Amino acid sequence: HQSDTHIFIIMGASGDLAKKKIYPTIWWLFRDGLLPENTFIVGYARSRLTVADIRKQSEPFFKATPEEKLKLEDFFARNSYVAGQYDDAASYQRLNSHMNALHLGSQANRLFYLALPPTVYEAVTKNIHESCMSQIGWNRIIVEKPFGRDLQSSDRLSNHISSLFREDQIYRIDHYLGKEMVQNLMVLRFANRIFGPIWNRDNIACVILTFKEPFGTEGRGGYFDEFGIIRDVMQNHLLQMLCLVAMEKPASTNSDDVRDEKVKVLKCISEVQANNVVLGQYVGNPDGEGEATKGYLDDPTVPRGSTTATFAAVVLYVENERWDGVPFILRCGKALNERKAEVRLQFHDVAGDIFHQQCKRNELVIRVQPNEAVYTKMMTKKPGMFFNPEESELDLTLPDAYERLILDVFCGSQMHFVRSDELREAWRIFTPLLHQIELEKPKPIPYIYGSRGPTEADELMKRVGFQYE
Amino acid sequence: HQSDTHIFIIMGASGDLAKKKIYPTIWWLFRDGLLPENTFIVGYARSRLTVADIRKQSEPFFKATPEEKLKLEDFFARNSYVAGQYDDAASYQRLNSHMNALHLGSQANRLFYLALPPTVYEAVTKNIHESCMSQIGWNRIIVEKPFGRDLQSSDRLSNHISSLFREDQIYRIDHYLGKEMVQNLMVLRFANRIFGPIWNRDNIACVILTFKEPFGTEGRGGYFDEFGIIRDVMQNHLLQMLCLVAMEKPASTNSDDVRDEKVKVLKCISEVQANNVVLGQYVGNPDGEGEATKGYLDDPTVPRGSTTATFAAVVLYVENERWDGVPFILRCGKALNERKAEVRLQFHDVAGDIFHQQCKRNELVIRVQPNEAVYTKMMTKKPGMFFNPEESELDLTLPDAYERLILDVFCGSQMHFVRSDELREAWRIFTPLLHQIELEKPKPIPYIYGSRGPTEADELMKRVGFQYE
Repeated sequence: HQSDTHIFIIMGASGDLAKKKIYPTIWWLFRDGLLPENTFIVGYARSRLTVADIRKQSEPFFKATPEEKLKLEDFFARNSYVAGQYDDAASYQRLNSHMNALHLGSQANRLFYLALPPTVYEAVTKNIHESCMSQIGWNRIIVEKPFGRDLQSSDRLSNHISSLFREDQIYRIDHYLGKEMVQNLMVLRFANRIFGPIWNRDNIACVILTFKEPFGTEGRGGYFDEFGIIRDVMQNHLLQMLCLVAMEKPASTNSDDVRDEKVKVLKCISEVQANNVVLGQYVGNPDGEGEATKGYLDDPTVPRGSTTATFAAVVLYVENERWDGVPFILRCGKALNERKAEVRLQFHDVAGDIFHQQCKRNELVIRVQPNEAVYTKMMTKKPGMFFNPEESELDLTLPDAYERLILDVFCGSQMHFVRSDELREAWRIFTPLLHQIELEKPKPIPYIYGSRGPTEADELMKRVGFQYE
Repeated sequence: HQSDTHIFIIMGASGDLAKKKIYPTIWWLFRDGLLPENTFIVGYARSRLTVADIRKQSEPFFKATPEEKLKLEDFFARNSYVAGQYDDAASYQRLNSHMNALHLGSQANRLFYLALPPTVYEAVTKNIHESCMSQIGWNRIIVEKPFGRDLQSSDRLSNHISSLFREDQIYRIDHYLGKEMVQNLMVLRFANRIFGPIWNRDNIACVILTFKEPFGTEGRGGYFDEFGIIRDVMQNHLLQMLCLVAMEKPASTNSDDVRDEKVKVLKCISEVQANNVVLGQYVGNPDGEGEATKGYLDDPTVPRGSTTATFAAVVLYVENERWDGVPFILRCGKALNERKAEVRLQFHDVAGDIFHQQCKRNELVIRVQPNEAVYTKMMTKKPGMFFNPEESELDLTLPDAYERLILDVFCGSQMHFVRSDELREAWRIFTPLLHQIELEKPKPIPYIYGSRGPTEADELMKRVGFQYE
């Protein structure tokens, strides 16, 4: 994918999401030439702007340097902007004409990016499929989360998008996915007989899937209330972790095979009520800071009396022979004590204790971020004149995660993007939970800003059987 | 064992073995005070000497400094010497009287050290049992290798020693044993479900037990001939490695249980034929600088036309449910390429190769010496944009081995010393082969001083199933 021209159409160029994360990401990719050499960027938005205005409002987040001002002005040499509405065939045809009025725009692999408001996904995708299809190269679409709110809405959206594009063209992206050691966990799991056969019900006691954040929801508090942590990260990213941990032997490790194993695991998950769900929400930190002094409900853009949770702890199980009866854990949140993303595989104790109850349950952490590291906290003898062992952390282990994911979109690798049927089954899993949520509006348990999360989650892992040192 | 007085009776104080290795070892242990505070040394030999003569003849090897000259003279302040023959009750009673004429010599735990020549073991042990027994404290002895030559001689000698002392008062020592990395193998085997359940026939492909020595037998070539590498290191040290690796369901880590499981494993191995044997012997190096210019047969003290081997590779296959049908490899020798003592636990390949045959058989090396270190050469993905793994050496990891074994003899820990019945069964499984050896005088295959050993050993590893990459 380094020869044929590509177009990275950023719908919503004036959008805050674009200007804050997408344009700086493609700048990072373009200063180092990770995108293909003949890469075009064609923004699009309602507001009538220009390339100079884009420069003026986006340079500070690009944070370029006088050393590579030349590379910067080459980066804007590939840029362009188109003005139009989101539901009008006239402006859509104008966008198509502008795209075709480039270096083989029709031949260019139009890699659409939907950074536009969530309320229009249906209409924008319908217009894109009707008018903005190039019949030469692949036309992938990047749909940003979330993909509906409950089972019925998600099914309708998925069926519409399936009737428009095929799954080879739909790319459901997840920003938080590391893709660096979510990829290394696969190698560790498959290329070992040390971890291979003990990847079953008898040996691995449980799996803890954690994704914490150090910052709250300052400013953009009006986007999280309608959605909730479950639909934001818990149902997409934590299920991605759970599926890539619980998947059976793919036997060909391709994207389709791994997603099919994900579908098999998910189809092997029974219904989940509130009995395996815990919710939590944060409030003002008494030891305040520049942004910690105000809680979630202190954000003026958040509607008063909103029961949207920012912490979700759920336990899943897989009803197949390899994973029969063995538990899995999902934990996440925002504004927690410290940024982290780990997958702790706690193994069973060896049947028959001989070190006088000193045997600690062997672990295997995959700390996706920050300071990426994989380590097995196995236990070995301490040097000296003794015999007793000590639990020791044994380390076993570069574009950023988001630009790596965009590069994977360019390459065509759909390993880490949820499938239509995978999403359908995933929503089927939590349909009772989501219906209860939208019916009764459950009240999450308050927790302190920058804490470790509600104690009910740790109690949930304890009920599962997870052992905390 | 820091209050009651101890005596380290070095029979053969004028002996070369004593003056070269035992007295410097107890000096190393005494400058740091690892012997009990009220420890005594009472040598003994045919030739008449004195403490000053011992000082003059043994000072240079202590490699001490004038700063610790005070500690050295304190170390010789507790030394002693008794003159007498090895087979005379009169001199034995003189020795006993000298012992009783000390600071509670009768109460002292006489820790005898049979460093005296092998040809007299029967008579010396009989006299020691008859006369030199203190009836107050424990009276252990350290019996040095080899423990007989064939099945019948070994059985007679072991039965006599059993009739004299119980198995609590016998220590079949093995200098080469590390006592540290062997000690960590036990922990790595027991305190993990990472290695525990896969410690069976289906997962561990084979085990390689290796022990090499860069220096030959210059000068002392008249000692190795009558014994052979099998009876020197293979049948003691390499079988100790095999028992520690293979023993089933050890139970309490105590000496009794570990040695019982050693007995069970050795009862679960059948007779060794000539078909599982490789022998080798070394010759001089044209390119060598020091001793390498002369080979084993170049030693004037070696009888001409001697077929004693210095390299022996024999594989065992323990026949019980946990280890049914597995290869266990023994490799050893002298004058090899470089010092080493490793246990390479090569596991099976995962059934179903999905990384396009990039999967290398997972290993686990336990380097006993030099530079003790455990590293699992497991395979993980190297950082990059490709979904490919790399075989990476992942490290897992203080007197020396002889000091720690002497301390073990002082403490009473008999986990590292071969048992009477264990020795009987090892000689029973080597009986047909050893009788054929003594009958036909097999000719070992020549190999180069300082090489890696005869190629037939690697052929043996390949035949049993060991994979070399």
